[PDB]
Amino acid sequence: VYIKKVEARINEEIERVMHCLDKSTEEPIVKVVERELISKHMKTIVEMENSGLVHMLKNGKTEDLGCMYKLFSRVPNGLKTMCECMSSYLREQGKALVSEEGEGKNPVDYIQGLLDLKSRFDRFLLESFNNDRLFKQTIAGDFEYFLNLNSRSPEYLSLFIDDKLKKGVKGLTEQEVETILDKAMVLFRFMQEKDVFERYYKQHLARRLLTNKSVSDDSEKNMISKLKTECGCQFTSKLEGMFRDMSISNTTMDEFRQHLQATGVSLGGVDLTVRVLTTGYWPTQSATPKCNIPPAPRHAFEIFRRFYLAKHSGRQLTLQHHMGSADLNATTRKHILQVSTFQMTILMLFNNREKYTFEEIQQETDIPERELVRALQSLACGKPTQRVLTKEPKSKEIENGHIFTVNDQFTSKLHRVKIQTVAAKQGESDPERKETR
Amino acid sequence: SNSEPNVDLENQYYNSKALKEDDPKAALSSFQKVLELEGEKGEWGFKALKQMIKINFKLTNFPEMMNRYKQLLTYIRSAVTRNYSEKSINSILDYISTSKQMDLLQEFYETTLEALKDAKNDRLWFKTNTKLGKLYLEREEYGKLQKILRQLHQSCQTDDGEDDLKKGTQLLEIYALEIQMYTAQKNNKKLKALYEQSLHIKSAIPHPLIMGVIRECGGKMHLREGEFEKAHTDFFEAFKNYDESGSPRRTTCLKYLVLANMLMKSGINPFDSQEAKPYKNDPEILAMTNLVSAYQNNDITEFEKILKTN
Amino acid sequence: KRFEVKKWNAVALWAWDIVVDNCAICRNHIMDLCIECQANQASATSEECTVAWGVCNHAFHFHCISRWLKTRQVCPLDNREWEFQKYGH
Ligand SMILES: [Zn+2]
Ligand SMILES: [Zn+2]
Ligand SMILES: [Zn+2]
Repeated sequence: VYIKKVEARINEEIERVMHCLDKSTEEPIVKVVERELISKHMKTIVEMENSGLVHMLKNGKTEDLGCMYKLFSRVPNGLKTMCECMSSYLREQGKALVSEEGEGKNPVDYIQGLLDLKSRFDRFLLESFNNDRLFKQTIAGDFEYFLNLNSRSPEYLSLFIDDKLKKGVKGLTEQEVETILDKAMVLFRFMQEKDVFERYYKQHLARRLLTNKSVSDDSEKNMISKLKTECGCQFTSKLEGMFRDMSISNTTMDEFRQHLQATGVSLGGVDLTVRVLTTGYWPTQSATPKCNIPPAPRHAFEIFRRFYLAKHSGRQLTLQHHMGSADLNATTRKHILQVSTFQMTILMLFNNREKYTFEEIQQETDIPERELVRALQSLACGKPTQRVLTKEPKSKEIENGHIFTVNDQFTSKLHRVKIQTVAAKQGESDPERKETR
Repeated sequence: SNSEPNVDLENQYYNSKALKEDDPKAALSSFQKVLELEGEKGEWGFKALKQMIKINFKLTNFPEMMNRYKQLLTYIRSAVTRNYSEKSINSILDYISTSKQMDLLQEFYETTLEALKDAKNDRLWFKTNTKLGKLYLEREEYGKLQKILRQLHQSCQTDDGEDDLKKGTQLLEIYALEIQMYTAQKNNKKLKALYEQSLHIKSAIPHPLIMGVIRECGGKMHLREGEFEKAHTDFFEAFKNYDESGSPRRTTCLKYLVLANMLMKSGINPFDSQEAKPYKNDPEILAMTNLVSAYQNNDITEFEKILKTN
Repeated sequence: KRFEVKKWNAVALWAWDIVVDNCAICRNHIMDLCIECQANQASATSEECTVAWGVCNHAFHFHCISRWLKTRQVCPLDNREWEFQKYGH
């Protein structure tokens, strides 16, 4: 209530001195009135912390901030300590929010709370400080200080932009998505160690493009525009090549569609959707194994490799298995299963002859190392009541002489039923985290 | 991870997909029943409307095809928001393009134009605009192609500014359509203006087909002025982008690039490895290889003989 | 059969060729010295002139690109900026 009293005292003093003492004594008197009162006010507001500068900003009193900015702008050295205490409160709020002790925090909620704080402070700045440059500089400098306290801060930003880009379920429209990306890059502007930032973003690009599609297909053009306007001739160039591969994949997709329409000498003339990428920008996905391929897909693969080496000549292709998917038509109804280019070989061998075991699939397959078990256990171990590959020796650990069978599982009446055992939790575990660091 | 989409809806959707091969009569009704039993939008119903559009276009059924496309356009805005919904209609737009009912093509285009405008999805609205712009560009139509460019440029206008940093994708899409357009009339004054406006504000993405066209325009402009290095450096990239894409202009600009490499008095074999053999032993390209081979050996008599021979 | 494959969405990767038989800056060979060095001996000290590889997978002599990189910087076979990815073969 003092700020209303001093403002009234100033108003009545200037009115009296300009009317009862015309245009004679107005300047020296008002100067004294502002000086000692504002010095009292500055000491009053900061240390009070009861409707004080910390408190009146914590509860969100828009009028109190507004009337104080218009009062402390008259006397010098007022906005200096005003921003100093505002920065100190932001430091205290930042430390209580960027606190690392304690495991079990949701990273998406952490950025959301941080971004809500940024929006709240921006709203206060616009409503009260009248977009003062000094206040903007102090909060910008402060945001550079309390954010880089952890070496994982760019990593947390990268996963958040991955969470916001994986699906736009929150904010189906585009107007707030544009603002949420603009605030994200503004937060990224006052951040150091940019090398680690994209190194996870590039990993997130691999994680979001090497899995099921239909995430945005349009918002990718927006990210790169923001990266182009933020960075220069750097890892954004790595993101450039990532985009070229998608362009080549679809151009070859329609180009292969025309050639499968021609037929005539088509060996494996079945439904194919083949994608073409470049190794220069996609990071190491895996060891790119060299397992076997079923005969019908083999003819399909032989067409594309022959075709891609004829009309796209000059470059040879390499075969790999730790990528892609398929739709296995099973057969009382005909329900198509799903295999992520992992169980194609094992199930194809079952079609040739049932009653196999671990020895059969490791001796007549040229199968890679332990990664086989993870692909193999995806159908038997840790399965709900939708098992498509059952065994007699029911156990957790994997044996050698154990027979595989098949169950109807009418509960999984889903026509195009899929076994999505992979991508259970995309969480960027430590072993890849340390090596990429 | 997993997520229950729906048990029954997927079943009848694919059951009717087995029925489209089996006398599509009463398969549309079964598809319609799936849509009615879906109620709110429907992911399986989105592909079902896509399949119905594909089936109806086979047996020349346009009236409800576009009416259900309007339902498909509305389905884009709510459930399948960004997703492959643009890939679905791009395939739908390419599938309509199969026939030659160009009146129905642009009725289908124009209905698409206003629907995407509603969702503020002008993001999907330029994609239809550029495909119509490229189609008009191929058939040398400029009456409505210009109107597309003006609307896209107005959408690119940030009120005070006429070009946006984030919308630089549309600047190149506008410029690329304008580049080949003014190539037809040989407008050097506009061609340089397009390239200059391009270079600075465009840079958001080097789309391979568009980037090669932009560089091909720059190489022509630079070599028409006299800058050998700049004219070099443009086809020096246009050949790269064309190779990745596969457009027939791969060899067309390569001939220009090889001549450009000669003009700068370069002492390095341009055919060495990127041309390799498919672009080093192509019949007319191989004739160009003999020229630069004579250029290296300074065989004036042999060079002139090849010039007169070919 | 009991299980039949209907659809497949394999991803095909590719890499450029190099045609390692002669570099394009000096036209002598991928190995066996360059135009700025001629002979093996005469102050070579185990021949400090090797093959350099770029990100675009092209190969030339170290000295040849060094004279190239001082004037221009654009890898005369492509339009990549010619990063440095290897030294020697
Ligand atoms: Zn050499
Ligand atoms: Zn040497
Ligand atoms: Zn190179």
